[PDB]
Amino acid sequence: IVEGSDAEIGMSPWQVMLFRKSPQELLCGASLISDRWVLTAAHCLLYPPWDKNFTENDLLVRIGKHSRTRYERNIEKISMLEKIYIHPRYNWRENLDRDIALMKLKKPVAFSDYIHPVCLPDRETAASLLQAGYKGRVTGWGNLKETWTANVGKGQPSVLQVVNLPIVERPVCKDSTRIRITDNMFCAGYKPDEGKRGDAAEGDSGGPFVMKSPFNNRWYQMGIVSWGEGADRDGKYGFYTHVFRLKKWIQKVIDQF
Amino acid sequence: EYQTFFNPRTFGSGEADCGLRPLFEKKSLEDKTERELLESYID
Ligand SMILES: *C[C@@](*)(O)[C@H](CCCNC(N)=[NH2+])NC(=O)[C@@H]1CCCN1C(=O)[C@H](N)Cc1ccccc1
Ligand SMILES: *[C@@H]1O[C@H](CO)[C@@H](O)[C@H](O)[C@H]1NC(C)=O
Ligand SMILES: [Zn+2]
Ligand SMILES: [Zn+2]
Ligand SMILES: [Zn+2]
Repeated sequence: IVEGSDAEIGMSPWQVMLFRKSPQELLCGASLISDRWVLTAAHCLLYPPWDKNFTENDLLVRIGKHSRTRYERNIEKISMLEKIYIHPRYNWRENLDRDIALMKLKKPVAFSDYIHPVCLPDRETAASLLQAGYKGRVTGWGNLKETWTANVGKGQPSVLQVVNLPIVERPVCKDSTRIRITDNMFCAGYKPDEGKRGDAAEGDSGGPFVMKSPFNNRWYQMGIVSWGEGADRDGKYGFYTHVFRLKKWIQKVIDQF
Repeated sequence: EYQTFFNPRTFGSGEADCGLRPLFEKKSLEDKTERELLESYID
């Protein structure tokens, strides 16, 4: 996350960290949607151009984890994965269309003041909140800056980072990049003239883009960090998987397995 | 209110409880930046 701030304790209890099992390596973000299901981005698990193709046994998740390195027993939880499900029509070859995956936890995680699921949007909440200019919040353990060269440190935070960003109009998103955008994505970030900055970055994929509903005071996951050009570049915007557009697939996978 | 969409037999528990944080919404306390979000709905 670029130009974000440190998260307060318990501010994003649905935050999930996805790690390589061996050797231990933080890979991506993810979100908790029930006591046994986690949502993430497909490219965190499968992306052939980077020789990435993980199986359930190659990974683990940490939940309620506040410090990047400090273990807080009785607060953070570790869970193994029973199964991974990647959208069958995830287009990794071209533009990461349908960049979404579900992961089933081997054992359910207990809810606490630090671990809680986020809501998925129903049609009317999505219609209301997914409007250009409305802001959402993105969280992650990813890079703090774009690099220039690989040997310059990209910053690794010690506390989850959070940034609030406005949804951008579809024609503006489309014109900002040569990648072919689909209705399964939306983009967010500040325009060059808005006097504010901020963006997700590499390492933040799979993390949630959430919005608070003014109707029932609950947080809804509207997007999943998916892709962008560098990070926090003027005139560029971050792209997110449109969770409501892919809700019928989530249902089919879960209420079918 | 909240109406559930998924079947608990396969979804597991928590859907009716979702999106309310014990240390904020359940204690009627705002986190430090959520007003920026709420304000964007009106401005
Ligand atoms: C896997 C994630 O951590 C990462 C998120 C980057 C978000 N960036 C911004 N500025 N919000 N995603 C990626 O790195 C994805 C994975 C494949 C490459 N990619 C990109 O973002 C590329 N830089 C552009 C691209 C390549 C192919 C298909 C679509 C996008
Ligand atoms: C991922 O790896 C497995 C081999 O174990 C294979 O089924 C599949 O083809 C790979 N996915 C790709 C490259 O699309
Ligand atoms: Zn803690
Ligand atoms: Zn609860
Ligand atoms: Zn105002």
